[PDB]
Amino acid sequence: DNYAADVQRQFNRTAFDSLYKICYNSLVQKNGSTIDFQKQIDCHQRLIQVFAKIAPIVVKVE
Amino acid sequence: LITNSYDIVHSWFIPGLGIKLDCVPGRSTHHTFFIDNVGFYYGQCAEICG
Amino acid sequence: MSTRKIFDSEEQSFIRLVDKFYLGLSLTKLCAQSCNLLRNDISGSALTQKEKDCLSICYNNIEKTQSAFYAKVKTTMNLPAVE
Amino acid sequence: LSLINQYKSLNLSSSIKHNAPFINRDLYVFDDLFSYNLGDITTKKSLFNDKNSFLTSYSYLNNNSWNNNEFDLIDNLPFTTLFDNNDLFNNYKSFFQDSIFNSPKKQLSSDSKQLFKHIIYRSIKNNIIQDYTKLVKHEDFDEYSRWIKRSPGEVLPLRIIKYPLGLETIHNNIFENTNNEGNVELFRLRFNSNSSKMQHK
Amino acid sequence: FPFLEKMKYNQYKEYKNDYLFYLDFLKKEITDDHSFFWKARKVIKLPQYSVFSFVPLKLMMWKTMINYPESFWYAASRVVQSRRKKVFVTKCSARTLTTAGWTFITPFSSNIKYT
Amino acid sequence: EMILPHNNRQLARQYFDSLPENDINRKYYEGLKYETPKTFFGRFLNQFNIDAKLDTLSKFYTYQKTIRATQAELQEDRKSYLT
Amino acid sequence: TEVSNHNYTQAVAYLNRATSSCVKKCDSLNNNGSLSSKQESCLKTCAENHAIATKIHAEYIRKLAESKYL
Amino acid sequence: GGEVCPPMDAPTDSTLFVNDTFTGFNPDPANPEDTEQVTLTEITGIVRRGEQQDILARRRNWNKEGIYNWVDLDYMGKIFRLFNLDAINTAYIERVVPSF
Amino acid sequence: MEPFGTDERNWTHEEKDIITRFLKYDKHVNLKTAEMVYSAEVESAYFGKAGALAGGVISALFFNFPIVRNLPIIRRSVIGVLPFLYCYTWGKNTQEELRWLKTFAAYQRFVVYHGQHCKLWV
Amino acid sequence: DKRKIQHEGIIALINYSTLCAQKCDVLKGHDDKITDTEEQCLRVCAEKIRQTFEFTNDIYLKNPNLTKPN
Amino acid sequence: MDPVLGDVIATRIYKACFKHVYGKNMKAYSEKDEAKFDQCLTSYVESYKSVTNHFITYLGQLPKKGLSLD
Amino acid sequence: MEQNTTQVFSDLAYKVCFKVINDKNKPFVLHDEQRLANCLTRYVEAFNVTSEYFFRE
Amino acid sequence: NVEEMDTIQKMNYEATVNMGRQDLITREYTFYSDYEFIPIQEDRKQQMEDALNNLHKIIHPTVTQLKKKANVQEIQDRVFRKLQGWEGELNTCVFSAKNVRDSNFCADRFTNRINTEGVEFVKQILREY
Amino acid sequence: TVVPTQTFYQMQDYYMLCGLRFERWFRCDLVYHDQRHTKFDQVKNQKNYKTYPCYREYYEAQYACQDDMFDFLMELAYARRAADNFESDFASHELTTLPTFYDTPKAAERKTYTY
Amino acid sequence: LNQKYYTHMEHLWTVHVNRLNQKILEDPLYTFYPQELNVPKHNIIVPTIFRDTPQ
Ligand code: HEA
Ligand SMILES: [Cu+2]
Ligand SMILES: [Cu+2]
Repeated sequence: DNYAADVQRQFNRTAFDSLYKICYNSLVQKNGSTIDFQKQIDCHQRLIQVFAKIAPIVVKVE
Repeated sequence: LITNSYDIVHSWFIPGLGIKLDCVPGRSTHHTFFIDNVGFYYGQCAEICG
Repeated sequence: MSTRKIFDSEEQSFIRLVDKFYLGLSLTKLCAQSCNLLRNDISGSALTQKEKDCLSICYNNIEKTQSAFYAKVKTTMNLPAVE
Repeated sequence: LSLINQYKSLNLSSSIKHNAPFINRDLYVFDDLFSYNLGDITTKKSLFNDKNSFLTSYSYLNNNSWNNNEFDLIDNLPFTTLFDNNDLFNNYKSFFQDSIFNSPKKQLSSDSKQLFKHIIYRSIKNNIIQDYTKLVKHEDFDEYSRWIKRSPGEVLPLRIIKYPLGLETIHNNIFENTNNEGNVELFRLRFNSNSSKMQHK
Repeated sequence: FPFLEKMKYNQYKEYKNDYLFYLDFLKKEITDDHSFFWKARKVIKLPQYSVFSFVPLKLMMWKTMINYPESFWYAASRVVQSRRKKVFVTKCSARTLTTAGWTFITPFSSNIKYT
Repeated sequence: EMILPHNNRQLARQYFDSLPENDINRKYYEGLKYETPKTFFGRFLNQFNIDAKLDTLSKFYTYQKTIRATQAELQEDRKSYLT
Repeated sequence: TEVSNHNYTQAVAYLNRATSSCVKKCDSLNNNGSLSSKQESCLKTCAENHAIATKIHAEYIRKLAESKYL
Repeated sequence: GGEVCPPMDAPTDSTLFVNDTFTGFNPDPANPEDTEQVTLTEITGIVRRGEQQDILARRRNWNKEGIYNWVDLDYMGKIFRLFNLDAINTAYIERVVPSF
Repeated sequence: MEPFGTDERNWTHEEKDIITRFLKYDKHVNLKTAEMVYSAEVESAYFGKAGALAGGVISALFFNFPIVRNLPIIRRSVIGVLPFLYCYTWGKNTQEELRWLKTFAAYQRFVVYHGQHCKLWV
Repeated sequence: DKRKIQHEGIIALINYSTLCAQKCDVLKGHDDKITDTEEQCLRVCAEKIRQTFEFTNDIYLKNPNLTKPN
Repeated sequence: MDPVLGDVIATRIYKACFKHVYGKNMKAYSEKDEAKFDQCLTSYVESYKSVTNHFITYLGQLPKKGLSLD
Repeated sequence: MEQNTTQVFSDLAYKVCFKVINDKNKPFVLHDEQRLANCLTRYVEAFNVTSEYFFRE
Repeated sequence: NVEEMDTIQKMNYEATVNMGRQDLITREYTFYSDYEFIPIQEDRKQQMEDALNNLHKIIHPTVTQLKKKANVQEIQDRVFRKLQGWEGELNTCVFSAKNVRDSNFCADRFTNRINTEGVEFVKQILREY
Repeated sequence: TVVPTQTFYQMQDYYMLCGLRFERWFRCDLVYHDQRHTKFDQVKNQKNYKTYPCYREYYEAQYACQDDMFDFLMELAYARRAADNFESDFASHELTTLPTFYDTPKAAERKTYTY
Repeated sequence: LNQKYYTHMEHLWTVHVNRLNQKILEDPLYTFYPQELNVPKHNIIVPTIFRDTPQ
C-alpha cells in the first residue's frame, strides 16, 4: 500500500502534537493550571506554519 | 598434643616413650609430652581401629 | 565505532528520513526561540515582517550548513566501512 | 465463576481514543499536512518517537542487533580507538562485563512486556492487561546447606553496640575505640543496608 | 546376583496396573526383556563370532533349572580355579562387618557406618 | 500501633468540623469538664446513656481498634443475652 | 565474553546523551577548540555523574520489571 | 505430532515479530531466544459443546479400561495435563475445513 | 505471636479460620509449610464425611431395634436421632481437630521461619 | 492502526505527565514520597491539560480550516 | 552498530553546533559561521572523547568480581 | 511499540532526574545516588497519578 | 601500584581487595520471603553519627579521667540502656515505615531525642559520677 | 590470657573451656565483625593495620578447641551471625539465679582496693 | 449489660472528654484506618553501587 502516505500521516501527526506540546510548555504558567486556550491555538498554528516552511529543507533523503 | 578422633576412639601408644594417648571423638585431650632424650621411636594403634 | 550492517537499505533510508525530520523539528523550535515567535504576549497566529525575515534567515543558515556539517562529521568520525 | 463479570472493558483502544492527552486522531489533513522527500517505502515504517530513544526502537526491531561478538571484534569507540589504550580497553571490557549493561533480548522482551502491563494498569486500569493465572510464590529454601544460610526474621535497621571494655591490656588503655574526633567511642551505631542481601560466610 | 535384580522388570510394573496404554508399552523393542546378556569375562579375539556366550555353563539348560528347587546360588560358588594367595589380597570388602570384642566399644559398636 | 503524623488523616477532626454549634463535645473541646456521677441515684440516671455514648464514640473513633473491639463485643453480648 | 550489537547501540545512545548533558552543563562549546582546565574537570565530573546515573536508571528499570514479575 | 495444515505466513511489519501483548505469540521465524521460538498457525472451525455421557445413547467410556464412548473434556484434560482445565471443560471446537 | 498463658483468651474459631487462610496464601509462607497445609486440608474432610455417613447408617439400624420399634413417635424419633448426632459430632470434631492441630504445627514452623518466638535462639 | 494510535496516545500522555510534573516540580531529593499537596497540584495541572486538549479538539473538529496543508 | 547511529550522532552534533552558533544570534551565514561550526565540531569531538574515557573508566572502576589477576 | 514506549519513558525519567539532581554538577555520593533513585521513583509515581487523573479522574 | 609490587606484595593486595569486596559477591543471592525494608538514608546515618560523636565527645572527659573500669562500664551501661530504648523506638518506626518521608521523620525524631533529652541524662550521670 | 584455663582446669578434656572461649570469641567478633576491613588489620593501607580486637580471643579459642569441634562451632556461629541474635537479646536466665555478694548494686563499691 | 457497658463507656467517655479538653483532634494511638486510607509501601529500592573502601 501507500507506505509513504502512512509514514507521512504518522510524521505529520507527530509534528502537530509536538508543536502543540511546545506551545503548551511555553504558554503554561503558575505550575500548570494557568494557560490560555486561544493563545495556545494561535501558537500551535504559527508553529505549524514554521514547521511546514522548515520541512523542505531538513526532512529529506541525503 | 591435642589428641582427637575423627571416626572412632583410636589409641596412639609409643612404647619407647611409654605413652598412650587415647584420641576419642569430641574429646580434645590436651596431653603434655616431655622427651628427656633425643631418639626415634615406633608404635602402633593401641585401640582396635577396624 | 564497531560498526556493521544491522539495518537494511530500506531501514537505513527510513531512519535517515526520521532523523532528518527530528533534526528539523528541533531546528524549528530553536528558530522560533531565536525569532521570538513563541512569546507569551502573542496577539495572533501570524508572524510579522520582522519575524518572517528572521525565519528566512534561519532557513538560509540551516540550508547553508546541513550537508557540509554532515560530511564534515562523517569525515571526522571516519567510520570504517562494514565488510 | 471468577469470570462472571471480571472483564467488561475489552477495546482498550476505544478507551485510548477517549482519555488520551492528545487531539483527535481522525484529522484527514494529517495525511497530507506537510511535504517531504519521502522516497521509496515498500514496507510499513513505524514512526519512532523521541529524539533520544527513536533509533533504539529500530535497534530492538532489527535481528542483527542480537549478534554476539568478542571484545576483539568491538575494538573501537564512536570517537576513540580502544586498541591503543589497553587501560581504556580494559575499562570498556569491565563495563561490558556487567549484566545490566549487557542484558539479553529475552530479558529485554520480558521487561518491555512488564512495563507495558504496568503502564496500562496504572493509566487505564482496564484489568485486561493483568495476568490471567494466579501465581503462588514459595521460597523453597533448603536449610540443609552449610554454605547458604537464610536470616530468620530480618536485621533490625539500626542497632547500638557497646565496644568491649578492658579487653586489651597492652598499654593499660582500657578505651579501645576512639573516633576520628579522638573522644573515647563508647557506643557505636550499626546500620543495615540491604534488606534482601545474604551474608558472606 | 544378576537373577536377583527385580528392578529389571520394574517397567512392566507400570503396565501391571495401568492398562490404558499397556499395548503401547508392548510396542517397544526388546533389549534385555526376559533376557540376561552377560559381559565377556575373557578376551577372545576370534572375528568369526560377532558375540560370545558369557552366560554361565551350569545355567545353560534352563530346562534343568525348571525342576531343581534351588536358587541361582549354585552357579556363583566354586566355578573358577583362580586363587591369589596374597596377604595383600582383599577377601571381605565389608570393613563394617566386625565385632567389638567382650566389651562392646562405643561408638564403634553402636553405628551402622562403623559396625 | 502508631500512625505517622505525615500519614495521619484527621478524620476525627473532620467529624469535629461537621458537628453542630451546641455540641457538648465542642464544649468539651472548649474545656467543659465531664464527670461520672458518683451519686447512687444519679449513677442510676447515668445507666441509660450507654447506647448514646457508644454511638458518639463510633462517630468519633470509627478507626480505633479498642472502640471497634468494644462495639463488636457489646453487640455480640447483647445478642447472646437477648437469646 | 561477548556482547550484542543491541547492547552496543544502547551504550552508544547513553554515551551520546551523557556527552550532550555534559556539554550543555559545562558550556564546553564556548571554547576555541581546546577545553579549559575547568572545562575538562567539569567534563570528567559530569561524565562520572552521568555514568552513575545511567547505571542507577538501568537498575531502577530492571527492578521495576522484576517487581512487576515478582 | 503430525501437521494437519500449513502454518500462517510471517507478518509484514517487523513490529509483529515479538510476543503478543495478550496472546504472547511471537511470529518471528528467527527468534533471538531460541527457547522462545514459536511457529504459530491459523485454524478455522465450528464450536461443538461438550457431549453428555448417556448409557441410553450407548455412551459409556471405560476410562480405566481405555474404552471411550463420550466426549469427556475433563478426562481429556486430565490425560493431557491441560492447564486451563475448567476452560477446556466449558466447551469445545470441532475442526472444520473449507470443504474437501 | 499469640499470647502464652492460661489467663490469655482461647483462640477463636474465626481467628483459626483467618490463620488458616493466611497460611494458605501468605507470600511469607514457605513451600514445606504450604505443602503440609494442603496435605492436612486434603485428608481432614474424609474423616468428617465418613463420620456423618456412619452416623446416618448406624442410626438407621437403631430405628428398627427390638425395643425401639414399638415406642411412641416422639420417643422413637429421639432414640433414632441419638446415634446420628453423636457420630456427626465425632466426625466434625475429628476433622476440625486434625485441621487445627496441623494448622498450629504449620504456624509454629512459620514462626520458626519468622523468628517471632521469644527464647527461640539457635 | 490501533497499535499506532495507542502508541501516539501513550507518547502524548507521557509528554503531558512530564510537562505537568516539571510544572508541578514533583521531584525532590529530600524524599520520594509524593505529598498530598503535590498530588493536588498535579491533579489541577492534569485537569487543565485535559480541558485544554478537549477545547482544542472541539475547535479543530468544528472547522478544518485551522489546520490546512502547509 | 550501524552507520545510521553515526548519522544520528552527526545530526545531534549539527543541532548542537547550530545552537552554539545561532542559538541566540540569528544572522546571515558566512565563513566566520563555518569556522565557528568547525571549532564547535572539534570541541564536541574532544568532549565526546573525554566523556567516553571517563564513563568507561568509572564503569570499569566499579567492582564487579573478586580481583583475580591470575 | 511497547519497547519503544518503555524506552521513551525511561529516557524522559533519566532526563528529568539528571536535570534535577545534576544541578550543581558536583561529584555524587551514596546519598546522591539515593536522591537520584528517589527522584526517579517520584517521577514514576507522578506519571502514574497524572495518567490516572487524565483517565477521567 | 599492583605492577609496582612483587609476587608476594601483589598477592597481599589481591587478598586485601577480595576480603574487602566480599559484600559485593554477597550482593548476588537474595531470599524472596524476607519482608523488604527501605534502607535508612545516608544523610540520616550521618546525622546519627554526628549525634553519637557529640555524645562521645561529652563522655571523653569523664571517661578519660575515670580510673575504674567498673565505673566506666556502669556509665556506659546506663547510657546504653537509655539510647537503646530510644533506638528501639526509632527502629520500630523504621521497620513499619512505608515511605522515605516516614524514614526521614523517624530519623529526625531519633536525632532530636539524642540531641535533647539524652544530653540532659548524660549531664546528670556525669554530675553524679 | 583472657579466658583463663583455670576456669575448668579440673577437667581433663577442655570441652566446657572450648565452649566458653568460643562464646566469648563469637561475642567479640560479632561486636567488631563489620569494621575489620575498614579499621583493623584487614585494611588496605598496610601502614594503618591495627590488630583485630579479637586476636587474642581467637588465638586462645583455637588453642583450647580442636579442629572438628572448631569447625562445628564455626558453623553454629555462622548461623548465629546470620540470625544477628546478640546474647543480650535473648537472655532471661539472670532472673532465676541465686543472689550473690558479687551482684551487689553498687558494684564499684564492692572492690576494696589497697596498696 | 448496663453495669458492664456503663463502666466501660464511662472510662471511654472520660477519655474522650480529656482528649477534647486538650483540643486533641487526633485519632487513638491504636486506630486502624481503612485500606483506601492506607499508604502503600514503595517496592523499588535499588542498592548502591559497590566501591572498594580506601581505608
Ligand atoms: C573364662 C574365660 C576365658 C577362658 C577360659 C579363656 C581361655 C584362653 N584364652 Fe582368652 N579371653 C577371654 C576369656 C577367656 N579366655 C576374654 C573375655 C577375652 C577378651 C575378649 C576381647 O578381647 O574382647 C579373651 C581374649 C583372648 C585373646 C585375645 C586375642 C587378641 O586379643 O589378640 C587370646 C589370644 O591369645 C586369648 C587366648 C586364650 C587361650 C589361648 C586360652 C586357653 O586357656 C584355652 C584353653 C581352654 C580352656 C581354658 C577351657 C577349658 C576346657 C574345658 C573343656 C574345661 C571343661 C572341663 C571340666 C569339666 C572342668 N584370649
Ligand atoms: Cu587405630
Ligand atoms: Cu587401631
